[PDB]
Amino acid sequence: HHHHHHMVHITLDRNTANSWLIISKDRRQVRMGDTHQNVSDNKERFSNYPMVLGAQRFSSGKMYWEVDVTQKEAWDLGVCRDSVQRKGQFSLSPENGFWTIWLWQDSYEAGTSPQTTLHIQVPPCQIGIFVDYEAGVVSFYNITDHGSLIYTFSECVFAGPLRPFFNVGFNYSGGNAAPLKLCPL
Ligand SMILES: O=C1CN(Cc2ccccc2)CC(=O)N1
Repeated sequence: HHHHHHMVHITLDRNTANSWLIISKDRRQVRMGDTHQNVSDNKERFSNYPMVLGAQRFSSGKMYWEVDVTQKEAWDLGVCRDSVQRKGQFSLSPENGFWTIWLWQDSYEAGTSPQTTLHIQVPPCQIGIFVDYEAGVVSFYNITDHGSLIYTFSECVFAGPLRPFFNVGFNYSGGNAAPLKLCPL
């Protein structure tokens, strides 16, 4: 791909984070904490899952960023509407305002409803995410495999401002403690 020149500097929004997440000082890394991280509750925080939003809101244009997923067993990545549900149980789907892919139990899937199997020969250590607002496109790229395409959501109905979306996943196994990191431009 040749989307690198639309690179944007993403930072994480503390206020949206599940209360167990630890966001680095530079707001570029996030990981699962051992316990509750001693923050007050608020209506923005994702309550049920280890999720956080980027601070940036996009309503036009083309945007690109990259995320490091090295040594994780489980995670979700993509974009979502600013108005997505924060509290309780929900599925990641375009009907609920999410355009995402994930790793879970040694398989990669796109967050369609129902979910779509992805075909990845080279497990990625870094993921590229491209959003074309006007075109209604969200695409995912395997940076470890020379930028190969993972998945394209087309005919997207964003229906609002978009925010970068992250889920570090649970760490029931003791093998998923590693952070998500926003990679430098
Ligand atoms: O990885 C974990 C975290 N988990 C707490 C938790 C629940 C809901 C949302 C965020 C955090 C408990 C557990 O058993 N392991």
